[PDB]
Amino acid sequence: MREVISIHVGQAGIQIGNACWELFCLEHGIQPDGQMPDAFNTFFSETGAGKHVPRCVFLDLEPTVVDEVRTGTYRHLFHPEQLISGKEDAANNFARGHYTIGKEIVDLSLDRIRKLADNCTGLQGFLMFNAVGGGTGSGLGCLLLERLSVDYGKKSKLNFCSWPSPQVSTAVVEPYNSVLSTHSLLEHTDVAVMLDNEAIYDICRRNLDIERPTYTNLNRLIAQVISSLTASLRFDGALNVDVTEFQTNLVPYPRIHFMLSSYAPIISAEKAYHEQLSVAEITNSAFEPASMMAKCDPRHGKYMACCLMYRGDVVPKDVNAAVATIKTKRTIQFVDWCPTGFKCGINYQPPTVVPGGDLAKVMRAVCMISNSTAIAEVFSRMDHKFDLMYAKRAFVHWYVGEGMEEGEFSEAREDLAALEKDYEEVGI
Amino acid sequence: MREVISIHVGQAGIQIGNACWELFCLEHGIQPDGQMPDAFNTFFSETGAGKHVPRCVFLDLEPTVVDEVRTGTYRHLFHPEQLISGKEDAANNFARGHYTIGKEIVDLSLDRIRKLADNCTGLQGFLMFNAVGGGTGSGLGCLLLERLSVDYGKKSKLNFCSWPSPQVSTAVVEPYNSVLSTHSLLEHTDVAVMLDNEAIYDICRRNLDIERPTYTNLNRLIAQVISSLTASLRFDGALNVDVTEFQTNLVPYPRIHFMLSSYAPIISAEKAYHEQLSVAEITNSAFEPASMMAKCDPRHGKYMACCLMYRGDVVPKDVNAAVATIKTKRTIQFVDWCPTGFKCGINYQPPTVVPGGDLAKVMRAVCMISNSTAIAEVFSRMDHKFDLMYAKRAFVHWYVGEGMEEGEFSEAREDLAALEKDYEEVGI
Amino acid sequence: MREIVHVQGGQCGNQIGAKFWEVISDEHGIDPTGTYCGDSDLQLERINVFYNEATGGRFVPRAILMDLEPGTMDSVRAGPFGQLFRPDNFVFGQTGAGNNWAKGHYTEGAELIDSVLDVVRKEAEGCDCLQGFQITHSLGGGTGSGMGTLLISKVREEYPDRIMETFSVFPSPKVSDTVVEPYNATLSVHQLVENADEVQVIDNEALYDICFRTLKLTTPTYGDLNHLVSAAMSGVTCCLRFPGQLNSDLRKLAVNLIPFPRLHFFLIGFAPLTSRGSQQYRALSVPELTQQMFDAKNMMCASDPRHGRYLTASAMFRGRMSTKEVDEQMLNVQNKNSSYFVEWIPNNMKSSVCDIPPKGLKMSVTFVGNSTAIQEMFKRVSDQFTAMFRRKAFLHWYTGEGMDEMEFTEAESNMNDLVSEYQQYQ
Amino acid sequence: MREIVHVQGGQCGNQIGAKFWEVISDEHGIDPTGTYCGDSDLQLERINVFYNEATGGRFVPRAILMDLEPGTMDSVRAGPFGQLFRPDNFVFGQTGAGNNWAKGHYTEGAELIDSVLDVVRKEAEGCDCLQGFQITHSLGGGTGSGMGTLLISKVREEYPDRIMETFSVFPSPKVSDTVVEPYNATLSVHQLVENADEVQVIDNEALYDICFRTLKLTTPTYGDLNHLVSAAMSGVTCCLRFPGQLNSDLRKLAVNLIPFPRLHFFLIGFAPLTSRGSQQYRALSVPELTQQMFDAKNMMCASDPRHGRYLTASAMFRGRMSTKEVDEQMLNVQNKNSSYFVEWIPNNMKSSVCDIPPKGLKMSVTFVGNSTAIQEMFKRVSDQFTAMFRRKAFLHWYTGEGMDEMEFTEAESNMNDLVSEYQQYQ
Amino acid sequence: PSAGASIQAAGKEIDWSEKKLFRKAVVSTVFASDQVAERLRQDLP
Amino acid sequence: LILFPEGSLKNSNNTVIPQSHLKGKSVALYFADGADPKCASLLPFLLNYYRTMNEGGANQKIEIIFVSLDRDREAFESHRAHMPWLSIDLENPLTEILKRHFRVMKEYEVPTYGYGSRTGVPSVIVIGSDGREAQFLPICSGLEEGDRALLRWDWRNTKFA
Ligand SMILES: Nc1nc2c(ncn2[C@@H]2O[C@H](COP(=O)(O)OP(=O)(O)OP(=O)(O)O)[C@@H](O)[C@H]2O)c(=O)[nH]1
Ligand SMILES: Nc1nc2c(ncn2[C@@H]2O[C@H](COP(=O)(O)OP(=O)(O)OP(=O)(O)O)[C@@H](O)[C@H]2O)c(=O)[nH]1
Ligand SMILES: Nc1nc2c(ncn2[C@@H]2O[C@H](COP(=O)(O)OP(=O)(O)O)[C@@H](O)[C@H]2O)c(=O)[nH]1
Ligand SMILES: Nc1nc2c(ncn2[C@@H]2O[C@H](COP(=O)(O)OP(=O)(O)O)[C@@H](O)[C@H]2O)c(=O)[nH]1
Ligand SMILES: [Mg+2]
Ligand SMILES: [Mg+2]
Repeated sequence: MREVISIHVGQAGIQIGNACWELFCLEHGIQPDGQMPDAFNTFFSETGAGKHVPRCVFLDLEPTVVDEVRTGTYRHLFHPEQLISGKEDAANNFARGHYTIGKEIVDLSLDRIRKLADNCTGLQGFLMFNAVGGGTGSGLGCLLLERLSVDYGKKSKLNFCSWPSPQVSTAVVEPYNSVLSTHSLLEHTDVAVMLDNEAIYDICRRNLDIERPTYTNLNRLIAQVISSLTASLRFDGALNVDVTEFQTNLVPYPRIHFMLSSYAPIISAEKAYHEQLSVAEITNSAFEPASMMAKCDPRHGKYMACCLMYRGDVVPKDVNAAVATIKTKRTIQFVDWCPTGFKCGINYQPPTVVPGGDLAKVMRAVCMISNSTAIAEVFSRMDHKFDLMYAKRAFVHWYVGEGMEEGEFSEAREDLAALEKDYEEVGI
Repeated sequence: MREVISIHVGQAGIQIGNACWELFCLEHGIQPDGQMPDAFNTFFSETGAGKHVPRCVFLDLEPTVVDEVRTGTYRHLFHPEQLISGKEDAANNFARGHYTIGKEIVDLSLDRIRKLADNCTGLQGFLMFNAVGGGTGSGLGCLLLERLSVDYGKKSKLNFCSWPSPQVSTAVVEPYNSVLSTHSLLEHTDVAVMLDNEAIYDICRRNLDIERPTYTNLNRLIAQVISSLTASLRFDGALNVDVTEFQTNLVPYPRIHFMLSSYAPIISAEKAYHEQLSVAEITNSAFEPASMMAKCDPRHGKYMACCLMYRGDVVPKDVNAAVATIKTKRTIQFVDWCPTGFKCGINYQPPTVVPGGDLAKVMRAVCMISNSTAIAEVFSRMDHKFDLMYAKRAFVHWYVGEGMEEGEFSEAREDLAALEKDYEEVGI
Repeated sequence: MREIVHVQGGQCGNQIGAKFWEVISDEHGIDPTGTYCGDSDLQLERINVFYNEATGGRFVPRAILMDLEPGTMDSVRAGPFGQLFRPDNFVFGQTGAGNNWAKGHYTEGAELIDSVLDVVRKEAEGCDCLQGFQITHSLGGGTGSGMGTLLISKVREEYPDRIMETFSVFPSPKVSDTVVEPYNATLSVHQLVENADEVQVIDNEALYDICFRTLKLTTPTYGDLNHLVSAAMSGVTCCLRFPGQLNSDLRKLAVNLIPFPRLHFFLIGFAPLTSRGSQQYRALSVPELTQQMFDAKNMMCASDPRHGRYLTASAMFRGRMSTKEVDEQMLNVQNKNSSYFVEWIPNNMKSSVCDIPPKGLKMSVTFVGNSTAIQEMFKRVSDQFTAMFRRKAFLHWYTGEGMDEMEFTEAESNMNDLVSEYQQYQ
Repeated sequence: MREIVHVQGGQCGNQIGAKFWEVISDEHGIDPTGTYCGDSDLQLERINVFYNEATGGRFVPRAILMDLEPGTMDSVRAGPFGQLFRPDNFVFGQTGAGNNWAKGHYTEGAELIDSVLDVVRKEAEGCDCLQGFQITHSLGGGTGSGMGTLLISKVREEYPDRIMETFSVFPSPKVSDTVVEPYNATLSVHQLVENADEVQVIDNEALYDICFRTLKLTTPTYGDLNHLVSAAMSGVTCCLRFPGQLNSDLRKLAVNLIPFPRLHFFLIGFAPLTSRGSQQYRALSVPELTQQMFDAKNMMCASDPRHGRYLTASAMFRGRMSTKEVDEQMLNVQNKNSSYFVEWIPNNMKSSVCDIPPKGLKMSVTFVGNSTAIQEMFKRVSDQFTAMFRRKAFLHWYTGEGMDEMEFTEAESNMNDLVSEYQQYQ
Repeated sequence: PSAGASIQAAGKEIDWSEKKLFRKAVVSTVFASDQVAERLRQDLP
Repeated sequence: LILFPEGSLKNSNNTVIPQSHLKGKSVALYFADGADPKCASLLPFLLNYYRTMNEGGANQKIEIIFVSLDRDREAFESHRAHMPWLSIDLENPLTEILKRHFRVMKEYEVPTYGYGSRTGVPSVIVIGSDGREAQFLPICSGLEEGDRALLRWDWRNTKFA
C-alpha cells in the first residue's frame, strides 16, 4: 500500500527524525525490536516474523549524530545499513556538502533510496527533513535533491526546513548558505513547510510553561506537526487529505510553494484540563499570530490558501462553523481571488502523547499549513542580512576553495531576489 | 447562554474578586477545585467533567496579589493563565498604569477576554471592578475601557468603582488619580455606580457593631451586592431583568450614568433574631439616608430613577404596596419628570450566607441601584482636592516626566466640571 | 370550523395565556397529555374552536407563545398543563427586550417577526375559515408592547376581514413596575387603535383591589390575577364553543358595542365573586349577578365607570337560567341609574346566554362595556408621557434604534384626540 | 421488466449509496448476507429493478462502486450492508485523484474507464429492458466530478434512449471543504448539461439546516445527511418497485418536468420530517405534508424558491391515501402562492400516489421540482470561477495533466448562457 | 509506552444527543394560581 | 505485587497503615535529607502544595511518603515532626531497596552498588500499582527547576489503582 520514504540530512534532520520515528512507533504500537507485543504500512515495512523496519535513510557526513543513534535504543529498530555515515563534516559550508566531500556519499545514499523506493507498491511521497543552517544539511541536501529530480520526475517531494531565525543564529555563516540553498528550494521542491528555532522557542514557554526546553522539546513539536500531516494517509477518517491533494490546495503558482505551520492544543496537562478545547477555540489559536512556528507576522501579508488538518474526535460540521468564524474575522485577512480559502481534513484517532513529554492528551489538534504572502519578509529579511557580509567578501575563501565559481553567490542573490519579487507581484 | 466576563483590575479589584468568587462558588455549589458534589452558565464555563472555571480575568500590574491567589485555596478553580500579572506596578500614578507598564499587559489581557468571549455569542455584558484612587486601578482601567470601545461597542460595560472617600483617602496623590480618570468613567462605561470605603465602614459600624473591620469584610458586602444584581442573570424569578434592562430603565441621559448602591438587611445573628423581616421593613432601611454605600445624602438631591432587587421569599404585592409608602414620604423626592421611578425585580433564591462570615440567613433582601442629582456632592469634593493642589503643580513631576504632559490635567478639570454643570441643569 | 388563534406575547402575555389554557382545558376535559377524561358530547362537539387534533387523539392547543427572551417559555412548559403545546410554536429570541419599545417594534423584533408570522399562518390557513385572532399581550414593557403590536400590524394587513381581540394589560401609574411605562404605552395605543377592533383594557390596580376587597384574599399572587383575567377570557368566547339559547360570537360583541370605528377599547369584568366566608351566605341568582357587574369594585380596569357615562355595554350570561330574568333585570339597571346610560342609544346593552356554566359555578356573567371612563386611562398615562417627553427623558435608547423625535408628537396626538372623541359623547 | 443500474462515484458517492443500499434493501427485506427476510409478499415483485439473483437464494445489488482511492471501499466493505455487494464490481484505483478535474477526466482516470465500462455493461446487457442509470457524482471533488462525469459522457452514446438520471452534490461556499471546488464544479457542469436527463442537485449546506432547524440536532454527525438524501433516492422510484394507485416512473418525470431540452437541474425535498419534541404534537396527514414539501427550508439546496419562478413539478406521495386530498392542495397552493408559479402553464403540478410507505412512516412525499431559483446557486459558483480564473490562479495543474485554457473559458461561456436561459423565464 | 491509562484532558464528550430548547424551570407559587381557583369553583368545605 | 509490607508504612502519630489504605490516591515517594539545603528550601512549598490539594476538594487526591537520606534516628524524628504525610522508618531495609530501585542516592555509590546514573537529592517521584515510575518532577534534573516543579504533578492520570 502507501508509503512515504523519509530522508533526513544534517544533525537537525537526524535529531528531528529521532523524535518523529519515536512518535510513529507509539501511534500504531510498535516496539523498538520491530515486533508488535495494515496501518503500519505507511512508515514501516513488515519483513519476517513481525520485524517492522522503518522507511528512513539517515544522512550525515560526520560520524557523530548517527553513530550515537546506532549505540542508543534504536540499534534494532533502525536496521543498520541505511544509517549512512561519512567521516569529514561539511563544516557549516555549502561548498563542502554540495562538492568535494559529499559525492562519495550521494552514490551510496541514492542506492539505498532506490532500494527503499522500489520495494513497496505505489510510493506516495518523499518527506525530506533538512537543515538550511549549516553544512551537511544544506550541501548534501541540495546535491541529493537535484538527483531525485531526474531520478523521479513526477514525484511529490515535501520538505521540512530549519531556516535561520532572525535574532537566534548559532553559526555566523548561516546567511550565506541559506541564500545559497534557495536554488535547491525554489525549483526542486513541491512543498516547503517553513520552521525555525526561535519560534518553537516561544511556542513552548508561553504554552507549555518550560522556560528552559531543549532541542528534544523542539523536535517533539515538529514530530506532532508531521504526525498530523501524515495521519490521513496512515489512518482512516471522514474527508481525508492525501499528499496528492495536499499541494493541490496550497500551491497556486509553480514557484510560490513556501508554506508555514501552526499546531493548536499545545498545553501541559495542568492548564489543559482548565480550558475546554472547542473547535472554534483551537482554530483561532491556530490562526493566532503568535502560534506560527516561524517569525512571520501573518498580518503584514494576506493569506492565499489554508490547509487545516483537524484530527481526533471532530465532527465535519462544526469545522465549517469555526471556519466561518475565521472568515468573518477581519484580523484574519484573505486576498480577493479565493471566496473559499480552506481545505480541511479530519482523522479519527486522537493526537497521541509521548509518555514523558511536555504535552497532554487531546482528541483534537489543528495542524494548519498555510501558503501566505507573509512568508516573503522571512526571505527578504535574509536579503539585507546576506548583502552586509558579501559587500567586502568575508568567509568566501573557503567557498572559492572547494568549488563555488564567484557568481554562484550572484545567481543565488538574484534567485532569492526574484523569489519575494513574485510575492508582492501576486498579491495586489 | 447568557454570560458576563468579570474583569477584575487593580489591587482592590482582585480583593473584591476574592470575595465574589467565594460567594458565587457557594451559591452554585462549585468546589475549590471546580467539581460539583444549569444556572451555572453566566459565570462558570464547563471546561471539564464537571470542572468549571470562572469567566474572569485577574489583572494587576503588581505580582504580589496575583500570585497569592495562585498559591491560595482557589488555585485550581481559576485557570492559571487567566491570572495576568506584571512586575512593576504603577505606583500611585495614573500615567504609569496608563502608558509605560500598560503597553505589555493590555495586549495579553484583551487577548484573554477575547478567548473568554468566544465561548458564547450570547454575552450580556462586561463587568469591571477597580479602585480609582491609585495607580493600576485608574491607570490601566482607563486604557482598558479605551480599547474596549474599539472592540465590542454595543456590548454593555458596567463598573463597580471604589471612589475616594471624604476624609478617608489612604493616599496623597489620589485627587490627581480620581479626577484624571473621570474621562474613562464618563465616555466609556454604561453603569458607573460609586462605592467609597468608609460608607461601608459605617454600614458595619451602625448596623453591624464591628468597631474593627478589615478590607475583607467590605469585599464581602460588595460580593453580596454583585450577587443580587446578577441573581436574575442566572436564576428564575417573578420579574426577570438583564443588564440592558438596567440601563434602559435607570439611565435618563447618556452622560448621567453614575449610580449609587445600597443593600439591606446588613444584619447579624444577635440582631436578626429580634426583628421581623417584611418587605416594607427592608425597603425602609434601604431608603434611609445613611445606608447608602458611597457617602451621599439623598436628601441633598432629587431622585431620578430607582432600581430595587427583591430576592428570596418575597411576594409582589408586598413590593407593590410598600413602594407606595416610599412615594408618600416627603423626605424623599423624585425630581419633576419621573413619577413612575421604580424598577422592582423579584427573585426566589435567598441570599446565601458565607459560613463564619458576618451576615445572617435572611430570607429576603433588596439591593438599590439609584440615580440622583445628589451625586454632584461626591464629585465636588474632588473639585477643591484637585484644584487646590494643582494651583502650584503639586506631585506633577512624576506624571509629566513619564509620558503624559501638562495640559491633560486641565482637560480633566472641564471633564469633571462639565459633569458638574450637567447634574445641576438636569434637576431644576 | 371557526378557530381562534391565540397569540400570547411577553412575560405577562404568556403567563396569562398559560392560565387561560388552564381554565379552558378543565372545561373541555383535557388532561395535559392530550387525552380527554369525560362523559359528555358537549365538550368535543366544538373542540375545534381552540384545540386541533393531531393524529393521536391529542388535542394540542392553537397557541403561538412568543417573546424575545428564553426565560418564560421554560416556566410555562415546565409549569402545570405545560406539556400540552407544540415546541415549534415556542418561538423565542435569545437577547433581552429590556422594556424598550424601539427594539421590540422596529429593530430586534424585525428578525423574529418573519418566523412568528410563518407559525401563525401555519395554523390559520389550514382550516375551514378562522373566526378571529386573539392576542393577550401587555401594553407595558419591551416585547409585549413591541413584538406584540408589531404582528398586529402585519396580520391585520394579511387578514383584513376578521375579528382581532386583544386582552391588553394597560400600565398602572399609581404603583408600577418600570419607569418607561408611558413611552411603552403611548407608542402602542396608536397602532392598537388603527389595526385592532376589540381591545380589553386590564389594569393591575384592579387586579389587586378586587382580589383583596371582593374576594377578601390577603396575599393572592400573579397567577391569581391570571385566573381572574382568564375567567373573563373564557366567558367572552363561551357561545362559540358551547351551545346556548341566545348565542353570541365575537363579531356580535363588536356590532352592538362599537359606536364609531375608532372607539373600541372595552371594559371587562367577571362577576360572580364571593369570599371564603360569603360563599354560603350569598344567593346565586340573576339579580345579584347583575348588581355585581355594574358595581365598580368588580371592575377589572380600575377606571371608575360612574365618573363617566356608558355608550353601550353587554353581558355574556353563562349558565342555566330563565331568560325573562336576564332581560327584565337589565331595565332595572337601565332605569334606576340612567344618568350613566347615554340617551342617543335606547336599551344600551347586548345580552346573551350560553347554557353551560363554567366549572364549579352554576351561573356566571362576563360583563363587557364601552364606557367613556376609559378616557381617564388615557388621561393618567398622558400625565406620565408629557412630563417625560417635555424633558427628553430616557430617549437615547429610543433614538438609538433609529426611531426618531417626530412620531412621539403623533403618538401624543393620536391619544389626545382619542380623549377628545370620548369627551364629546358624554 | 424495468431495471436501474446504480453507479456510485467518489468518496461522497460511495458513502451516500452506501446508505442508499441500506434504506432500499430493508424496504425490500434483505439481510446483510443477501437473503430475503421481510414481512410482506409485497417486497418480492420488482427486485429486478435493483438486484440480480445469484446462486443459492442470495440477491446481489446492481451497484458499481467507482473511485480512485482504495480506502473508501475498504470502509464500505467493512461497514454494515457492504458485504452484500459482489466483490468483482468493487472497481478500485490505487493512485487516486488530488481533487483535480483533470485527474480522472483526462489522465489517470482514462485507463481505468475501460475497467468500469466493462462491468457496467455486464450488468446492463443482461436485462429485460432497463430504464437507465443513476450516478451519485460529487461536483467539487476530483473523482466524482472527474472520472465519474466521464462515465456520464461515455455511457450516453451506447444507451442514447435510456435515462441518465443523476444525483449531484454541489459545493456550497460556506460549507466549503476544498479550495478548487469552484474549478471542479463548473468543469463538471458544462459537460453534464448536454449529456444528462435529470440532475437532482443537493447541497451540503441545505443538508445542514434541515437537520439543525427541522430535525432538531446540533453537531451529532455527517451520516445524518446521507440518510436524508437516501430517503429521496428511493422516494422517486416508488413505482418501479412497489405498486401504486397512480403510477409514475422516471420517464414520467422526464416529460412532465423538462419543458425545453436544456432544463435539467431539479430541486429535491422530502417532508414527513419531524423533530423529537414535535413527534406527538404533529398531525401526519396529507395537508401537513404538502406544506412542508413547499417550505423553502425543507428543500435540499440553498437556492431559495421564493427568489424565483417555478416551471414544473412532480409530487411523489408515498403512503395509502385518497387522491382527492392530493390534488386540491396542489391547486390550493397554486392559487394561494400565484406569483411564485409560472404563468404560461395552467397546472404546474404533477401527482402520483404510491400505495406503500417506507417502514415506520405512515405517509411520505418527495419533491422533484423545476424552479428558476437554482439560478442563484449556479451563479454563486460562477462568481467563484471568475475570482481565480481572471488571473489564472491554481491553474498550472489543470494544464499539466492535459487540458488547454480554452475549456475553462468554454465552461463559463455555456455556464452564464444557461443561467440567463433559466432567468428569462421569470 | 505501557502508560495507556492516561485519562483525557478537557471533559469533551460532545453532544451526540439532540439539543434542549427547554431548560429546567422551578414551578413558582407566584405564577401558580391557587386561591381564586378554589374561590371560582364553589367548593363549600 | 506488594510494595510496602504490613509493618512498614506509618503516618503521623505512629499508626501503621497497610497497602489497603492507599488506593484511589496519587502516590509519590519523597526522598529527602534533613540537613540538605535543597530539601529545607523545598519543604515549605511541598507543605503548602499538599495542604491546598488535599484540603480544597471532595476527595483526598494526592499523598506523599517520606524516605530519609539522613544520618541517624534523632535526625529522623527532628525531620519527621515537621511533615504530616506518610513515612518509612530509616532502619527498615525497604528504604534501601527503594533507593536502589528508583536511583535516588547520595554519592556513596561505588562502595556498595556501582552502577551508573544517579538522580540525586531531593526527589519527589510519583509511583503506581507495581512500583513503576510514572513521571519525574524535575526539581534537580535536566530541567533543574526548583520549588515549582511540584505543579508538574498529574493526579488525574496517575492513580494508585
Ligand atoms: N529544530 C532543531 N534544529 C537544530 C537541531 N540541531 C541543530 N539545529 C539547527 O541546525 C542548524 C545548523 O545545522 P546543524 O545540524 O547544526 O549542522 P548540519 O546541518 O548537520 O551541517 P554541519 O554544519 O556540517 O554539521 C542550526 O541553525 C541549528 O539551529 C535540533 O536538534 N533541532
Ligand atoms: N473596598 C476595598 N477597597 C480597597 C481595598 N484595598 C485597597 N482599597 C482601596 O484602593 C485604593 C488604593 O488603590 P489600590 O486598590 O490599593 O491599588 P491600585 O489603585 O489598584 O494600584 P496598585 O497598588 O499599584 O495596584 C484606596 O482608596 C483603598 O482604600 C479592598 O480590599 N477593598
Ligand atoms: N396581570 C399580570 N401582569 C403581569 C404578569 N407578568 C408580568 N406582569 C406585568 O407586566 C409588567 C412588566 O412588563 P413585562 O412582563 O416585563 O413586559 P415584557 O417585555 O412583555 O416581558 C409589570 O407591571 C407586571 O405587573 C402576569 O402574570 N399577570
Ligand atoms: N452528503 C455527503 N457529502 C459528502 C460525503 N463525503 C464527502 N462529501 C462531500 O462531497 C464533496 C465531494 O468530494 P468528493 O469528490 O466525493 O471527494 P473525492 O472522492 O476525494 O474526490 C466533498 O467536498 C465532501 O465534503 C458523504 O458521505 N455525504
Ligand atoms: Mg548535531
Ligand atoms: Mg492602593
